[PDB]
This record gives sequence, C-alpha cells and structure tokens, in this order.
Amino acid sequence: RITLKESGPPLVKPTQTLTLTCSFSGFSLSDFGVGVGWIRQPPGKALEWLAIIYSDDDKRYSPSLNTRLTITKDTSKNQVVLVMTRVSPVDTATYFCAHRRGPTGPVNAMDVWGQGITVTISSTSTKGPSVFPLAPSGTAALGCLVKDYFPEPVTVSWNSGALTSGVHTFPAVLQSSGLYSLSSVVTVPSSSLGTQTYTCNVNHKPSNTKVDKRVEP
Amino acid sequence: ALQLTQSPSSLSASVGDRITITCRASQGVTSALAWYRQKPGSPPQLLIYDASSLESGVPSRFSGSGSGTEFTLTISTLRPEDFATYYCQQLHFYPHTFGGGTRVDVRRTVAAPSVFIFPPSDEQLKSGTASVVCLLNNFYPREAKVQWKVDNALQSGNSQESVTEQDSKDSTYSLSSTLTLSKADYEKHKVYECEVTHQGLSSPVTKSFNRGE
Amino acid sequence: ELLELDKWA
Repeated sequence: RITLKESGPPLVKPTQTLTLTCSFSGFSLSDFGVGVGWIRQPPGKALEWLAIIYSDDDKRYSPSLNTRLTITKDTSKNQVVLVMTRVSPVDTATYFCAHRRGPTGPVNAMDVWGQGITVTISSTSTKGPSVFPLAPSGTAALGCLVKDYFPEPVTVSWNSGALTSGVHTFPAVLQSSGLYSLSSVVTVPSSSLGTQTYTCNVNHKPSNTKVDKRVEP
Repeated sequence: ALQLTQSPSSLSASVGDRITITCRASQGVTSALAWYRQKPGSPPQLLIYDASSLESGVPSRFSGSGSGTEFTLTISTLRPEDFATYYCQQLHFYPHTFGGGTRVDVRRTVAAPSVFIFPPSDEQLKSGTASVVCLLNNFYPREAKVQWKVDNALQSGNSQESVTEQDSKDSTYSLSSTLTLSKADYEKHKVYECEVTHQGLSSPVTKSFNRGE
Repeated sequence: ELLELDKWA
C-alpha cells in the first residue's frame, strides 16, 4: 500500500541548514487533494505539526517556524522536501512525514506515517566517553557514569554480560555542551560487595573506544 | 492558535480495563479530529479519523465520539499492545494542532523508590568538573521529584535526569539525576543532598554525604 | 483568530 520514508542527516550543526526528504510509494502527489505533511517529535515531547503540501503545490507552515521552513515536491521522483534553516539544539527531534487522503471524512487525519528520522543538533565532533565509578555502601547500588561522548550510541554491560539482573542502563542526556552523558547502575546485596566484583563494559563504537571499569566502595 | 487539551495527560490501567480519554479544542473544529496510538520507538498509528470513524485495519475495541470542542476515545477492553501514548489532531484550522498526549501505562501497587546518592570520583575531579548522581530505584507510579541541595542551597538549572521504561516484569520505573558542578564549586561546599518526593513516601526522603567525611 | 480554514473545510 502506501509507504513513506524520511532521509537526510541524523547529525546537523547549530546554524547550519537541515534538508529532509520524504520518499513515498503507493500513491502520487498527482491524485487531487493528496497531501504529505511533516510532523516532528522532540525526545519525550508531544507531536508538533510542521507543514503540509498538496497536489496543487498548495502550502502551509507552522506560523512559529514559518520563516525557517520551505516545503517542496518533485512529482518525477515522488519526493517531498523540507528545508529548515538556522537550527539550534531545540530542533533535535524525530521528524515524520505523512500521507493525507484527498476528497474521495477520510481527509481528516494523517493515515500513513514514515517511521521517522532522528536528527540531532550539536556543534560537536566524534568523541569517546570517560567512564567514572558510582561507588556503593540490604540492597546496595553501584554503577558507572559514562560521560562526554558523541555521538550516540554507547553500549554498557556488567561483568561481561554475566550480570543482567538488577541492571538499569538509563537513556543518555544531551548536555548543554553538546555531549552526551549516560548512567548505568546495578542493584545488589551489600554482603556481596566484598567478594563479588562489578565491572561495567562500555563501548562507544563511533569513536572505537572500549573501557572496562571495575567499581567498588 | 487552536489549543487541544488532552485528559488525562497520563493514566494507569490493567489489561481488560475500559478507558475513555478526552481532547478539548479551544474552538469548534467540527468533526475534523483524529486519534493516534503511538508505541515507543514506533511512529503514530491512525485509529480514528473524522472524530468518529474507525480506520480500516484497526481493532473494533477502539471507538471515538465528539464534535465541536469535546472529543473522546474509548477502549472497551484494553490490550497489552494498548499501553502507549495517544494523541488527537485537528485538521480544521491551520496549523493542524496535536494535543499534548495521554500516556497509558500498567498499574501495579504503589512502590516507593530506593534512593542512592553518589559522590563524584577523584579521577573526574581532575577533569575540572564534579558530577554527583542520585538513583531512584524501582518505584511506581512514574512521578517523582528530585531536589538537589548543596549546603542547603536549592540547586536549579544544573542537573539533568532520565527515566527508564516501565519494566516488563515488575512494572516499575527508575530515575537517574546528575548534578554538575565545577571542581572549585564542589570543594567550596560541604553537604550534598538529594531530596526525593514520591507517592509511596509519606514524607520526602533525603540521601546525603559530606564531601570529605 | 482570523484563524485560517483547512483546504477541505
């Protein structure tokens, strides 16, 4: 049936321009009333409407983003394009393009969405993480602070995979510096603190950086 | 612009439950309202269009009614796959607004978090920064409040936190908060406190440590 | 607002 797919750069620098493409199939921007819109979603936020373009080249944008967006269509390539200028870190989000049915009720909705593309705005370059210990002291907790890496993602395991119960690897946060910081903790029995050894295995492939950090009191 | 208010914003349920959810428009949008279910990692999925019509392929349990300014989405018997976030969108006026969303998670008994505070490492102090993190382990519901305090001064704008997904086996959440200071500032103070507020705690819990003690 | 009406309204 109808399927759409967004493409472009997952990483963009503040100020630079973001160009995204929506490639679809199963329909054509030639069928009268058909629309293709753009919707974005900041990590942990709600959906935000961006713009819509129809078969006649009819166009509409978000009043708030109006002087920063330009939407077009190529009916030969069956693609829609969105240009967003002077992006800042608040533009980091997942961008979705979608299909809108045309006059045959059913135009009142976006019926088919692409899976979206994650774009991150950072003035940063690839960088490996520094791995710090979160020392412990009934249930006890300990962990690893995987700080200042770029870009995502990073992998963490405990005791070379042999430890999975009680583990909680949290979602990374984008610090104001442009670098990520993530936390991984495992909860255990205080009595095991002195005989068992806990080591987190950190792997940031983007920078070819591997660290094994043993953690104790 | 046209504001769409979704209610409730978050809601907990169990399989086989009957739930109804609402979306209020500040202005009449006729029947031009759509409902979407969005599972984590997955994009929005059309359930209801034109406010009351079930989208082809969508389970019959979903239903929608409303017109003008009031709209509701009902799930007669909710399934495991219905634990997601729901949104309403109006396509009557430009721009085409979306509501803030209703997050539907799994109910389990109220569990207070286990709290742990982690002083920064000596190795990181050299970098010139000090990160102290606070752990809230296995709690429910999801709302928790973390307040950082250095020598009883309330910290603001210098901490970041992230929450895990609701656990598959025990339906709990876990949170991590990080307070970032400069090495100099960390060494200028003594008490580091992480205060946690949450439904399972009658009174707010505080975990602290004195920097050189 | 003097809010614009959608293409199909």
